[PDB]
Amino acid sequence: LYNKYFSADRLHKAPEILFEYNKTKYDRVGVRYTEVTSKASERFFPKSRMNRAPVIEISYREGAVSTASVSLSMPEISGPP
Amino acid sequence: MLDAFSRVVVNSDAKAAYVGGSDLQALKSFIADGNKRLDAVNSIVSNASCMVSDAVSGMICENPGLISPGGNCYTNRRMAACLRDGEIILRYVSYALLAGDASVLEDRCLNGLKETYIALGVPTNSSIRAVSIMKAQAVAFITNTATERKMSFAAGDCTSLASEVASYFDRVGAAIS
Amino acid sequence: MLDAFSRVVVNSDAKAAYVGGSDLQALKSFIADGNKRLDAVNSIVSNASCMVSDAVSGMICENPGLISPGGNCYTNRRMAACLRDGEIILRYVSYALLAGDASVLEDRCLNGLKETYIALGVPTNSSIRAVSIMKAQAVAFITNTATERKMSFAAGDCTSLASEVASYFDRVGAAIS
Ligand SMILES: *C(=C)C1=C(C)[C@@H](Cc2[nH]c(/C=C3N=C(/C=C4\NC(=O)[C@H](C)[C@H]4[C@@H](*)C)C(C)=C\3CCC(=O)O)c(CCC(=O)O)c2C)NC1=O
Ligand SMILES: *[C@@H](C)[C@H]1/C(=C/C2=NC(=C\c3[nH]c(C[C@H]4NC(=O)C(C=C)=C4C)c(C)c3CCC(=O)O)/C(CCC(=O)O)=C2C)NC(=O)[C@@H]1C
Ligand SMILES: *[C@@H](C)[C@H]1/C(=C/C2=NC(=C\c3[nH]c(C[C@H]4NC(=O)C(C=C)=C4C)c(C)c3CCC(=O)O)/C(CCC(=O)O)=C2C)NC(=O)[C@@H]1C
Ligand SMILES: *[C@@H](C)[C@H]1/C(=C/C2=NC(=C\c3[nH]c(C[C@H]4NC(=O)C(C=C)=C4C)c(C)c3CCC(=O)O)/C(CCC(=O)O)=C2C)NC(=O)[C@@H]1C
Ligand SMILES: *[C@H](C)[C@H]1/C(=C/C2=NC(=C\c3[nH]c(C[C@H]4NC(=O)C(C=C)=C4C)c(C)c3CCC(=O)O)/C(CCC(=O)O)=C2C)NC(=O)[C@@H]1C
Ligand SMILES: C=CC1=C(C)[C@@H](Cc2[nH]c(/C=C3N=C(/C=C4\NC(=O)[C@H](C)[C@H]4CC)C(C)=C\3CCC(=O)O)c(CCC(=O)O)c2C)NC1=O
Repeated sequence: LYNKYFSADRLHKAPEILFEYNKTKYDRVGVRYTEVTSKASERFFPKSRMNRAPVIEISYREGAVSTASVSLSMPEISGPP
Repeated sequence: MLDAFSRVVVNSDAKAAYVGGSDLQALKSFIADGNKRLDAVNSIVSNASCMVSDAVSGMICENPGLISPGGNCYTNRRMAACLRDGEIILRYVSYALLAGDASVLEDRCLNGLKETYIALGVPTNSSIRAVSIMKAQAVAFITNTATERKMSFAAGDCTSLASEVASYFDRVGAAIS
Repeated sequence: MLDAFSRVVVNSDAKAAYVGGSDLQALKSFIADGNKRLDAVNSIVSNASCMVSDAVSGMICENPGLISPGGNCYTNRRMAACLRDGEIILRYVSYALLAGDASVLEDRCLNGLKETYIALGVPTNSSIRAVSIMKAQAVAFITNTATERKMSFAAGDCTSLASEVASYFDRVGAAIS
């Protein structure tokens, strides 16, 4: 029993803080109230980093080494069936 | 303008409110070192998920009995719950740093938390260790002295804001001790 | 160039790095055998979707219970999550090959993976088989010995790089065993 302090109507709700910042005229700061949602796996895989991996993209053609480029990114990924 | 931020929490309605232009200029004029304060808050919220997960796991690796049978992090339900509490406490502390005012954290989060923990059987000693790891993380990001990640800031001194988050974390342990 | 690639991984920001000819010559001056190392990486990432699907399909034809009711590849949601993890693992192994260093694979992918799979009920022995098929695939592409696809390279010996991908795939099984 904890219903004195944390009632089930308000239980597990916490503020959120938001930034629309780029060093631009229309930049803002935002707040909202929200329910905190999380799952047991997160100790090693926080929600900010989870399900990201390194895509590597390389461009080349035989003897055209002056044109060559390599790129790295890490978006979220969905294995194709 | 800070009363508009407080209004949201007063209503608890989950509808977003935003400030810019003259309203954000009034906020930065009203709350001390706003320019450096907003970067200090941004440094925490940009890292908040990794902070909570590392701290919560940091309390478990030092005290593995928490995840043994009958331990208070045993089973996935309790583990998701703990990681959740970590995000809830960091949330109110990040908003107390934004306001420069601990009262939101005290009134809405720490009020009754000790008795709640005792009634649930949540170990307060281990809870204080998770909070103390988040204290060290936040101080490192605010001073940009974290060894695992550098962020971008204009040059200056931010010691007061770091010593400011220090006390706000310290209030959590002081409430639950 | 190297610092930007490192900051992409450190930030986890999902924004792509891009490089000129003078930048590429600087990274190739840092890397060992970049010319052959970049063709070896290119041979994997040109085939990565075909690799993951074939490896997961192979794990299933050797263990059909994975796709029976109560099987850990049963329902489309689980099948897609399993192909997501096959691609994750293969992507991290590719970056360890580009880096000439296991640390990124160990630190961001393999640390905590065993505990997470045990907590989820993901079968680690079946995971090791899927990874072992991806090892055989990658060794074949790097040496240009694949039976159904040929790739174009300047003539020479690439046995050291093949031995290199083998060691990184073996680290995955060693972590989750
Ligand atoms: C189940 C009935 C079952 C499978 C499904 C399949 C799984 C499997 N795959 C290999 C080896 C390779 N698979 C390769 C994949 C591809 N080859 C291509 O040319 C394209 C681009 C790509 C997608 C189709 C490759 C390259 C190899 C290695 C070289 C080769 O050509 O053979 C294995 C063998 C692994 C081992 O040695 O244990 C397996 C099991 N086989 C099944 O039985
Ligand atoms: C996610 C990676 C974040 C991030 C987090 C940081 N953690 C920092 C410090 C820190 N974390 C722990 C827990 C850890 N130590 C243990 O012994 C165990 C179990 C084996 C764990 C999991 C501790 C104890 C500490 C040290 C706190 C202290 O006592 O001072 C930290 C600050 C490090 C520093 O000062 O350089 C950070 C920022 N870091 C990131 O960059 C991402 C976003
Ligand atoms: C300690 C917390 C930090 C640090 C902070 C500093 N920030 C400084 C200036 C500055 N920062 C911002 C961004 C901030 N203001 C906003 O309005 C918003 C969001 C809408 C944010 C996120 C601004 C605009 C400025 C003002 C200067 C500028 O135009 O860039 C600053 C310098 C203060 C000064 O003017 O003397 C500091 C010290 N710096 C540090 O080194 C640690 C890590
Ligand atoms: C093992 C992986 C292969 C094999 C590879 C060889 N490639 C050789 C030369 C070579 N490769 C590239 C392309 C590569 N370098 C880059 O900078 C980029 C993209 C950014 C890529 C994809 C170049 C430019 C060259 C130079 C010669 C040319 O193609 O004009 C090579 C010769 C030795 C060396 O240069 O290190 C080999 C052995 N060869 C094989 O037979 C297996 C299958
Ligand atoms: C396929 C080869 C396996 C299999 C895999 C499944 N994994 C499931 C969930 C899951 N996997 C991870 C790890 C993944 N996320 C990361 O961030 C990284 C690395 C940076 C990795 C490697 C996570 C975190 C999760 C849980 C969270 C989520 O799914 O987003 C899963 C679903 C479990 C469930 O239904 O709860 C499956 C099926 N399953 C198999 O049968 C083979 C052996
Ligand atoms: C507004 C503020 C606010 C909070 C601060 C939290 C406080 C809070 N936490 C839990 C609930 C819990 N809290 C924990 C926390 C932990 N377990 C450990 O072993 C660690 C020491 C610690 C994390 C660091 C756990 C594991 C539960 C689950 C208890 C249970 O299931 O009985 C609950 C009760 C939910 C329930 O069990 O039904 C509440 C009210 N919620 C809020 O609304």
